[PDB]
Amino acid sequence: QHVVIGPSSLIVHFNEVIGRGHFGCVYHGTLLDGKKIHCAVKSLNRIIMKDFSHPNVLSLLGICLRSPLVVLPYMKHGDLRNFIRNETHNPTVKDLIGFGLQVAKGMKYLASKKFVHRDLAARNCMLDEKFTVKVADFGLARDMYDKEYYSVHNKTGAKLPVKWMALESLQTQKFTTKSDVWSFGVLLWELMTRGAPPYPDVNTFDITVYLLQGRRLLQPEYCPDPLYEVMLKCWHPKAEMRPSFSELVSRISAIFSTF
Ligand SMILES: O=C1NCc2c(-c3cc(F)cc4[nH]ncc34)c[nH]c21
Repeated sequence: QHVVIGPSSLIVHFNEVIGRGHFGCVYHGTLLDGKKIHCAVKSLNRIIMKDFSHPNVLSLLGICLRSPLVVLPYMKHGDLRNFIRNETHNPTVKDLIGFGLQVAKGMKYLASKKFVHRDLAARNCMLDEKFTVKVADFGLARDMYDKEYYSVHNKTGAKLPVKWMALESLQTQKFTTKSDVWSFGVLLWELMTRGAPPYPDVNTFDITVYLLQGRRLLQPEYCPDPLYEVMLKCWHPKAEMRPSFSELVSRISAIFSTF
């Protein structure tokens, strides 16, 4: 109720598409809070986060009752994967570790709230005008945009990002903060390669036996040795043996501080 935005306080620029998802489009929007704000509007045309508040977590501006609409802050620099892949951008190894640290802090907050993300990947993190990373694609903002990285379970209907998933998640379809810890390691490997696709020579069926063989993503050329050790710990076959997000924040901030 205290999340509701009056239709007169919002303009959805339906001709200005930010992105096309499975459950609906994200459009540019104008919102009157009495300041006029540029925002992003998620339509749920096919078919809790209000209490979440952390600088590295995507916040909910509100919902427009009126097709239901989800009003979110606007992210000037879009998703993290396309930002780092853009050949005209010049991030340094420090900028990239800085991004990883920011994601670890947002995930540390979410894990404390006992919230399991289930789809942590560089494509699911956003960058605002201050280059503040916001973990996104969760709660009311959850959706599938890049369908080539997902298998839809023919029984549950669950979207499964096979190449970001923990070995136990691939075997059971069960997701925990520790399987989110595994995806964080793949996300750090995405940062260090500037958005290369993970396991390009391994097809989605051969991935389980690949991981069972103790095989893992290889060290990217400009990845510092301690940061690769941090990735390797995220990918231990035993969920309990993996670091917590609190331990990842401490380890990564110490690596970031050596620069
Ligand atoms: O291709 C894309 N699909 C969705 C999307 C977003 C996005 C999602 C979101 F939940 C909030 C947002 N605020 N500003 C942008 C934005 C940016 N780019 C793309």
